[PDB]
Amino acid sequence: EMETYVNKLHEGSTYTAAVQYNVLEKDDDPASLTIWVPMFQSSMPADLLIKELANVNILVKQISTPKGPSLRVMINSRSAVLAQMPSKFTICANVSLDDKLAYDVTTPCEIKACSLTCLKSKNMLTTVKDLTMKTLNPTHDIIALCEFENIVTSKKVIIPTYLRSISVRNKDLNTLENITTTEFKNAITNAKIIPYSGLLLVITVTDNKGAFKYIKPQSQFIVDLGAYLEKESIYYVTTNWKHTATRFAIKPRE
Repeated sequence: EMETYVNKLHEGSTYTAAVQYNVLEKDDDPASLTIWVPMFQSSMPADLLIKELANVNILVKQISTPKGPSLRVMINSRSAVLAQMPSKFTICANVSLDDKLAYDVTTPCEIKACSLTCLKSKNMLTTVKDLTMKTLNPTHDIIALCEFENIVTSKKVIIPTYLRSISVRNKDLNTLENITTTEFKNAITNAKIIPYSGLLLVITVTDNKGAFKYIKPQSQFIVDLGAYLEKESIYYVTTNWKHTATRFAIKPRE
């Protein structure tokens, strides 16, 4: 038994699979950690692929690298389609680990939950890094304010995540309508936050005007929240933090 989650944010038969496992070390006093698999494309219907993703075996090994502690992940599978999926990769230990793991010892883990999110094909995904350097002398930073309610404690949590920097004409500041266009505002209001990279904000870019200038129309603009979750348990977060709204701020730089 295992919890499974399928989020279809795209209708294509072909999609980018964004997969995240919550796992428990097979031991007494077990380490708890979350693994996200490098994105890969598939054309197997999501509701079938999740069945295959649920039947893998995971091992991890904590290592030291120039960037700090890292987790080497190995995924065993008898499912033909998972030839499509990376089987060996590394992720940052600080985001992955809740807590409890020895170094350089390959460690089997029990899968508690598997989440599969279907995104657009990779050529239709835009990252924050993609937009860095598009404006050389920005005047403002655009921040998404991701609001959650912890359903156990009823407390509200806001994670402010950086989207991009932009230069705004003086004339445009008086209403901001040419920057925070109708398309932009709706896209933020309707943004989704899914279980990947800890959490991943996904904004559908419906236009390339204003705050969306230089982005490919109809792309999904994907943004990491994992850097803000290093001191949390990701499994606790994806189980207990309910995404209640997404707001934005267009902050002057200085």
